[PDB]
Order: sequence, then structure tokens, then C-alpha cells
Amino acid sequence: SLDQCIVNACKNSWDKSYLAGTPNKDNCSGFVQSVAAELGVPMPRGNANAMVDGLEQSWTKLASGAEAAQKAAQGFLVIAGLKGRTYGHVAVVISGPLYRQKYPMCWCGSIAGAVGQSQGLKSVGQVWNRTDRDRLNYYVYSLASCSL
Repeated sequence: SLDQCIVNACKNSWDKSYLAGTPNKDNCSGFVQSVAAELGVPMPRGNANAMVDGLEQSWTKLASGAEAAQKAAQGFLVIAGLKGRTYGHVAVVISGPLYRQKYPMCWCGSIAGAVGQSQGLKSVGQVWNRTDRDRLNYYVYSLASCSL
């Protein structure tokens, strides 16, 4: 798999602060912004909801969670996003085996603390709860970030 460069961007981003005095581990939107900036990918800005509005407008949607991991394995940046009535959430999908044969591995920060956070060993199915996890949208960037 080709996602090593995406995984490195995640590791470096974890301790950065996109927002002043707010570590990226406590801010899902900020975390994805730092990941995107290292990879050189223009990313819709704002909070999670605002980010999802932008991804819906300008990024290709993937069919399934299974497909998202394949595209990640092929070195594409893939964002998992879902709007809330109050607050949404965003995560970076990485490659690897699928939890419960459905839900891809991911990296994400969260204001919720450890329960919301993932460093690549929680799936999206362990970050979002049992009702939200089957509602997820997976967006892929037009160009692969990692090469050979």
C-alpha cells in the first residue's frame, strides 16, 4: 500500500495546533487541516459542518467504506465526514483491514477526549456511534498524494 505519506502527515499533525492554543488532537476540523496542508491539498475550511458542505460541492463521493480504504491504499487523501444538527465530525481514512467487514481505519482528533480520537487503530465504526457509522460520507481528492 501507498498510504505511508498520508500516515506520516497524520503523525506530524497530531501535536500541531491549527487553531491558536488548541492542539489538533482536541479539534477534528483543525487536525484534517494540518494533514491537508502537509500533503499540499487545498481543503475546504471552517468547522466540521462547513467542511462537509465544501466536500459535498467539490470532491468525488465514494460508494462504500470498503472503497475508501482501497483509495487510501492507492495513496489518495480520503476524508470521512458527517454533519450533525449541532456539530459534525471529520476523519482521515487510512488503509488496512475493515472492522466488522465494513468500517475502514482512520485518524481523527476530538474535543470529546480519547473516546473521539483515533491514531490509526480505531475504525470509523469506533469513532462514530452505532447509528451514525452507517450514514458516513467518504470523499476522495482528485490526485493521489503519495507515489511509488
